[PDB]
Amino acid sequence: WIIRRSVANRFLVLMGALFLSIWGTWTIINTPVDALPDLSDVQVIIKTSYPGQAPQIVENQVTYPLTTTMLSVPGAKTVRGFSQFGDSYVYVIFEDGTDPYWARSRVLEYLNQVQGKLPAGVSAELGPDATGVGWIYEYALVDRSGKHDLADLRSLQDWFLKYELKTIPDVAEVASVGGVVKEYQVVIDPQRLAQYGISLAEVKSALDASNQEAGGSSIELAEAEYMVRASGYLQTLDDFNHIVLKASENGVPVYLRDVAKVQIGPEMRRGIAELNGEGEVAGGVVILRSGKNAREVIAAVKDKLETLKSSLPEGVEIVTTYDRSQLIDRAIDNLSGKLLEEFIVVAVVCALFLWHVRSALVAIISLPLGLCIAFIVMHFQGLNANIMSLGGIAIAVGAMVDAAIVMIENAHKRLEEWQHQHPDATLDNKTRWQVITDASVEVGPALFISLLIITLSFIPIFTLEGQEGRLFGPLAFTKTYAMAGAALLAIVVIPILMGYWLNRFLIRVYHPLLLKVLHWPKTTLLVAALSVLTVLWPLNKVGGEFLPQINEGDLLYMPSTLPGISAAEAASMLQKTDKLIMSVPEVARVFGKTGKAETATDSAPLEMVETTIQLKPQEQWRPGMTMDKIIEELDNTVRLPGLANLWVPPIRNRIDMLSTGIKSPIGIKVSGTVLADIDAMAEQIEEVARTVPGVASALAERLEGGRYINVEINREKAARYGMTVADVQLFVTSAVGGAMVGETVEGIARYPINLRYPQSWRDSPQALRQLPILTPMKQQITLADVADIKVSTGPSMLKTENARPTSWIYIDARDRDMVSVVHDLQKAIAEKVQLKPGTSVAFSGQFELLERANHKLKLMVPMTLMIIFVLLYLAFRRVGEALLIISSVPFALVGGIWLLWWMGFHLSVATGTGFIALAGVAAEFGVVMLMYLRHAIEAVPSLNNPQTFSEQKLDEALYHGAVLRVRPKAMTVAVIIAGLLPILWGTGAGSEVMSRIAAPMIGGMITAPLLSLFIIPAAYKLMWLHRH
Amino acid sequence: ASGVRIDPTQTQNLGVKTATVTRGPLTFAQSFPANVSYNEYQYAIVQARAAGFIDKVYPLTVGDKVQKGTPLLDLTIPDWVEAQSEYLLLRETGGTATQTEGILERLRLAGMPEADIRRLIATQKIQTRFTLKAPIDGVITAFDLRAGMNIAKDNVVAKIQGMDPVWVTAAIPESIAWLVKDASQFTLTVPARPDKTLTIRKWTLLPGVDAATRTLQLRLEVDNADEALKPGMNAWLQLNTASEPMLLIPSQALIDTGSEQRVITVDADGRFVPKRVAVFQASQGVTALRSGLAEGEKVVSSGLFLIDSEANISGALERMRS
Amino acid sequence: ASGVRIDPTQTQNLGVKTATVTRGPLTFAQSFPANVSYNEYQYAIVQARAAGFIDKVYPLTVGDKVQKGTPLLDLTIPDWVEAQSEYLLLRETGGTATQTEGILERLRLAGMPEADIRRLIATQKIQTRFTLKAPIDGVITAFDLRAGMNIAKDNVVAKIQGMDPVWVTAAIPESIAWLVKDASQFTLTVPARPDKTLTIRKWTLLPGVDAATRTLQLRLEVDNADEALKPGMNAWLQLNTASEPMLLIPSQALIDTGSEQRVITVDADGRFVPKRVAVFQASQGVTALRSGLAEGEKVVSSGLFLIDSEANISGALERMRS
Ligand SMILES: [Cu+2]
Ligand SMILES: [Cu+2]
Repeated sequence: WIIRRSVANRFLVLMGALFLSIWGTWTIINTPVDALPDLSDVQVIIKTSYPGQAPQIVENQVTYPLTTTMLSVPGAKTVRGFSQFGDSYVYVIFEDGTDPYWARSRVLEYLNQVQGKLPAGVSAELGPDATGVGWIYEYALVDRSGKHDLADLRSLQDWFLKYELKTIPDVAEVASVGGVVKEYQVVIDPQRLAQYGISLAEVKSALDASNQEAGGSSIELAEAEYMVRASGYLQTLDDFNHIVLKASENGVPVYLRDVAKVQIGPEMRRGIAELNGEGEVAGGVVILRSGKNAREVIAAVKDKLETLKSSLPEGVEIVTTYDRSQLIDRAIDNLSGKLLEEFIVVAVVCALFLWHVRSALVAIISLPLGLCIAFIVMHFQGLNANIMSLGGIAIAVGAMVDAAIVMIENAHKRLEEWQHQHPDATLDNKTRWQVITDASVEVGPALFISLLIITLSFIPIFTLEGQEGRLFGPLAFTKTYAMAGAALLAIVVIPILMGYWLNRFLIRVYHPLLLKVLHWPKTTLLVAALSVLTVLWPLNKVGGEFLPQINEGDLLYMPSTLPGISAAEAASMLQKTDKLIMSVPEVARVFGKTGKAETATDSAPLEMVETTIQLKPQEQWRPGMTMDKIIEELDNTVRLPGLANLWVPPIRNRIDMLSTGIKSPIGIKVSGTVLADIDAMAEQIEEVARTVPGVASALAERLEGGRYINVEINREKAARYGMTVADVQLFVTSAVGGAMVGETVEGIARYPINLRYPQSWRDSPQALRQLPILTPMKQQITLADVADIKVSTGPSMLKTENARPTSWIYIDARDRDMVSVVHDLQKAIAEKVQLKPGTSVAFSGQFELLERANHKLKLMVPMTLMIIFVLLYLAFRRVGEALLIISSVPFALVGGIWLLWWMGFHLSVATGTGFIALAGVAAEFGVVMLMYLRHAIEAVPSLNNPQTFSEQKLDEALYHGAVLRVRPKAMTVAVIIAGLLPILWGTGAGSEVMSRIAAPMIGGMITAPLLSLFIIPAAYKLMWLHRH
Repeated sequence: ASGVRIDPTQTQNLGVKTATVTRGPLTFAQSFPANVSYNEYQYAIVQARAAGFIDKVYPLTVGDKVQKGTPLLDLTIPDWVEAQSEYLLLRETGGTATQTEGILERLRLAGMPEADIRRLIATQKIQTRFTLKAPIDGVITAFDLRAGMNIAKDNVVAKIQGMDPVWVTAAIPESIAWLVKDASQFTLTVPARPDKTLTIRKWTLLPGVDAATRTLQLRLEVDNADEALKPGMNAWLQLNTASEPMLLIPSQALIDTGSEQRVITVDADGRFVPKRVAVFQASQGVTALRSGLAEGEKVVSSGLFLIDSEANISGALERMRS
Repeated sequence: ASGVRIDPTQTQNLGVKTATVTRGPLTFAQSFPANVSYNEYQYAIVQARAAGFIDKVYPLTVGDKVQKGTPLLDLTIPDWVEAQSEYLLLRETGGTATQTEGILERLRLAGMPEADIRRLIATQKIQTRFTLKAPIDGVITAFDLRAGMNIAKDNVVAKIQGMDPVWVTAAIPESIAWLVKDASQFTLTVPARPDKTLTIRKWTLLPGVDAATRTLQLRLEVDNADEALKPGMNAWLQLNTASEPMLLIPSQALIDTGSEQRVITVDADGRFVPKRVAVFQASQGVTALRSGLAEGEKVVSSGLFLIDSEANISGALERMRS
């Protein structure tokens, strides 16, 4: 069809080809390299720091009405709710097709409204333009020189590093983690307050105004501007010691020095950060924005650090703690190796059947330029892609051959038939030009359209939503590039190259076999149906999983414990477990951090601690230790009472936490309208989630286990001393507590200045009972005189998904399959856990992503047929044959399963795409079948036969169709299979998922050819016996 | 089987320090502010026992310190002239020895200082120049009589009050009084001079709870034989007060959840078992219990939380309650 | 089942400032708030020696400075009319030396000044119109009497406070007492006159500490010839001195909760270990200690190891042992 012209134009294709070469060799050099598909959904965050009162009211007014005001504005997948004591985090997460920034702008309008509602000095701070996946490069500042300390390092990181980094384009925000905030503390001795007769509020009201600079207008002298200033900012210690409180006519003043000592101490720490199970240090963490390039920014950071590896003060040392580069480059240096092993293997397969070296080159050339014609459009794509693109061309390059070889094989034979008559003396130009072009026009539209079929029958995958969408989508458009690109290139290449320049025992075993399949052919077709029931058995008991647990150069550690643990303790158990991890001789570093870091991204309760664990090079571990094997020497080593242990890959961890929460591989939700009810019906789900041998550890989080020390203030008792509630509360906020009052603006930097009694008067409830207070009328009573204070238990961290209470349960299980562990749970969860009136048991996490994935695959197989079924009426015209191909396909898939079972895999989504692939190639190999069967017959021998019935002529044309296939078949089933084998094995950086997809292909692509060698051929006859 | 066990090599990695049960008194501790008021038992106020006027006023004024028998004023009292003029008249002219005492006593009753009157018997001549000594050893106040003046019967020459066994009253909030039992014991501190160790002579709880400031009054007489504790100076008193003997475990080991209050008993073998207890009071660092644990039992005080977490999850915390 | 053990006690090996304790002095540098007033040892209150009526009042008034012998007011004292007559008569008709010496001395006792007596003996004319003179030169601070008015024995005719050796009192804060006890030299300086900056070497420290501000007082007998430094000027008394050389460490290295205070020390190797210690007094960022450490030992320079938000000082410290 439109192939005759491809041959006509020669110099253009040649020139174009070099153009593709220079461009291709400059696109593999002009492209962004990423590590993995960013499943990051467009997430909008809103950090609010309602003073430091209590969770409840934080959920009732600064949160709830905020979550719902945003649900209005569309786009949101789910509205999340974090109500942490002191900090209110609210999420609206957009999904699928939503402009990331449109989301922000459309959200922003509501923001200014809430800002006015917040107390003075607090803002809702819009979230980092990035996400948790911004988790890129982390580092800790250590100084084993003593020249400096944490307080010095924190101020060293927040006023230097955090700034020398934020300017690096595409970096979003740099967060500081773990450290001590220089805080000017003032310890008021309640006694001296009573002695000098000064009210607490008098101190603050005095302090408040004792720090500030005041300017003055430009006074004119010597005809030049003179700008008057006014000393004010606090700088020296005495400046604190000399706060004016009162003074008599005498001139004798009363400063602050004589009311309290002003010591510089640590500020209430958000979250702790530790290093190598020995000591704690200052930490920094860069956060790549949106879906920008992970590598580019990282590398851009290194040399910038080397610029500072001299500007840093003696003693300090930036020890990296986590770097994606050590993975991305480990995943690319593996994929490059596979693409190479492919090429050479395809180059040794073509040389096995095909004899000439010149003729083997056509299979070669079709690959490099095939890449050049791939990278070209890869750089044009709009969504970016990632590593997946590399694995895609690994499957695309295989297809290249099938389109290269069949056509080239059609050339070796069209020349032989022209030699049986012509002498072998004169190879004139005219004779060496018709034979070549003739082979291209035959296979032309015959196979060209075929690829358009295989690509389209693989299209639906593109329709996958959100995460998995832009995940397998890449590997989907890549196949098209090379493959579909060859339908225009490889077709015009082979002829050009062919025109510019143990093989006996191979065709033996096969032919004698056909004698039996053509004998009583109906039953041979029936035995094929026998195979299906033998494949159903292997199916079950292999469960499955959303995706292979891709192991990386490190791993994140997640220990969850009961409600509210003291920061002191929750920073000791941390620094403890770290010492434990270092026990194993394969771990390099251990950057343990509990609680949030200085970023609107990480919202971690002190309860748990996400520790980054870099392990030594695989070329250094113990003789017999693997990822899954080491994890055991961890989960059974790092063990503390009441600490339920869980281990997960860091990257996969972050994303799940952002997208749906959880991020303990297994997740169980429970909606609640009654606080006590929800946790109750959720608690028992934990004691039965352990009764399964497949589960390793589990931890159910309580919604209200926080312990309170209430101060129920008494209005009547208060007036007795002439105090309004406000007056007495002052002694709760910055007398027993210690909220800020101001900041010492030190040039570039600023530090807090808190105010309270010494710790003694706030040891225990009793201390708060004897808490000495100085009335406005100079009376000196105790806090007990204006209020009774009792300890109670209530909400610790209010969680509201959909603005409606809902809790999740974390579950660890990496010694089984992610289907039998989630199934058995669903089985038991409703066997001895009777439901309260209000609850919504929703299995979330990695299984909620499983549901969606399997719905797309089940909605992909029927509509696979329509594209497949219609394209059979286009190229073949026959109606019966279409029912032969659509029924041909089930057998190809039949085999694909058996390989997964043997090798040892599970039913994943990566495998399913491969399974769709098997049909597409098996649907093409079944087409090159119907072709030779519809060509040979009508070519010369048959035509005299169909007028009636016969058995000999039919016997011959079938013996010919067997021969015309062996060579193309062998080549095809050779290159592809020989190319699938490298990835098959499964070992390698990140290869764990790239093999899961390919493995299914092999098995199904070995049973397909053999079943298309006998079945498809000996099945056409029956339909012929219908057109009579 | 109540309680629950833990792999020792885990409680060995946690630290898990243990403290044993004791029975005895809980030692209440608290501090209070205090002024160094002058010792009011050494209150002296000089007044002329008769009228007259001033000749000389020595170099003194409110603020200075004066010792026993310091020269204050030099006044001339004219009321006692006739007394003497009539006395010597009889002394030089024989005069009955019975009559002599009569007029000489008529002076005492008039007011003349029994010493200035002795100056008379020693030299038989009228007395007109009187020097006012400082009755005791202390500090001056309200010295409101100066030179060129006429002194009267009520004109307070000098109000000299002492500062030895110096007083120090300490304030105590009304709703705390009970922290002061006779069986108590105090030790004061003074920031002015932290180099000197103060010794208390006698303390007494004044029966008058000051009205102005709703506080109790606690006076303290303390040795100041070197004049180191200036009257008016600040002083921090810290008291210790025994308590009716209860059972005591470190407060670092009692877990209160409002509803109930529990600790974690340890067994012979080591089966960590929660045990409900009734608290009585706490302070200084330890807490008492009106009942609950048997004296001798072992209690966990370190890393207790994670232990209770395991114990709660182990449901051992549920079986106990039943 | 895992026998692998680990050390619970928290460790630090990257971020530790080790400071060494030193036997040294406390460096103080403080200027004090002071001000001037009349030399109270030059205090004169002139009032009438007896009742009467005022004829004329001299051009004086409060604020004006008089010089001694200055005419204050002319008054009529009728009290001694009859008394002087007895004398005048005794002279007109004999009168013995004893008779006169009598009447004339009973007259001194009556009140009449020996001066007004002499001006009587001479003139022989009875004395009715007397004149008051300022006893000492100084500033008049009172004047209860003006013309056309009568006078009594308590009415203050004039208060006149000198200032030749002008006084000046400073206010040192209670806390410093232990140092100022024995002081060498204070460098006084008043704003009014910057040229008259006297190096003060002698002074006295009053026993009272103005409770209103908790500062002890001390005066300075400074000269004032040019009477240029007037009473009522905010003056400044600077100071700078060492102390009794006592072992000291950086204040920042002192974990001071209410009551018990402590510091943490590094042993011969590197392990931590706290020690209860008594504090003397801080100065310019460094604290002096009474006992608890021997000079030479190594204390950790920062109490920045205990997380804020009321992380138990008592608790967190006990974790650093056993
Ligand atoms: Cu992060
Ligand atoms: Cu987490």
